[PDB]
Parts: sequence; structure tokens; C-alpha cells
Amino acid sequence: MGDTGKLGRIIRHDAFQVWEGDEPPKLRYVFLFRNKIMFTEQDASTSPPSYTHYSSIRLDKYNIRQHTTDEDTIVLQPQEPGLPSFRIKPKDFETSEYVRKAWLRDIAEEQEKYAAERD
Repeated sequence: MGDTGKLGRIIRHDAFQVWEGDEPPKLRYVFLFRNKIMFTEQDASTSPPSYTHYSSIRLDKYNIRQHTTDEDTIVLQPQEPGLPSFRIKPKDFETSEYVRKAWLRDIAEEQEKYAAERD
């Protein structure tokens, strides 16, 4: 790909420790930029593997669902041949939720600038 990438920071960027395609846990830094969700799956699979920003999702041709009622979880479903069903859990750190709660709302209406930009 190269090194022609910007910082973005236009939407949201947090690390969600979850399990993609039924495969063992990952530590992906989910970065939402413009209209796509690119998460760097920092997979501590020994040493050689891991995912150098290889995994990515686009809010165009993907199906998505969301769990709530204390258990907030964004679950995307593959409406494209290949993509697996991978969730995201509130594996933030100590106390949170309210952080990931905003993440849902973000998905429901990507780009803060579209509505009202802050900071």
C-alpha cells in the first residue's frame, strides 16, 4: 500500500478487543475515517502474522446490527462474499460503556462533521 496515509481523526479511533471471523481474539484499533471503518488488527499471533491495517470495512456494502440494554455490541453481517461476521465488545479498559455508547451512535450516523463538528 505504501506510506501515503493521513491521521484522519475526523470521526473516532478506539481499540476494541474482539474476535473476527470466529478466529481467536484480536486487538484491533478501530479507526473510522470519512465513511469507512479501518481497524488495525494487532493480532499477537506469535510474531510473523498480525494485520498491518489490512482488515477494513466500508459503510457502503456491509450489513450491520447492534445489541444494547447494558450489552452494547456492534455486529456487522457480511452481505458480500468473503467478509466474515465479526463483533466488537466493550473491552475498552477499566470503566467505560459511555465511550462505546457513542460508537454505536457514530455508526448510525457516520462523520461528526456531517451533523456538527466539535473540538
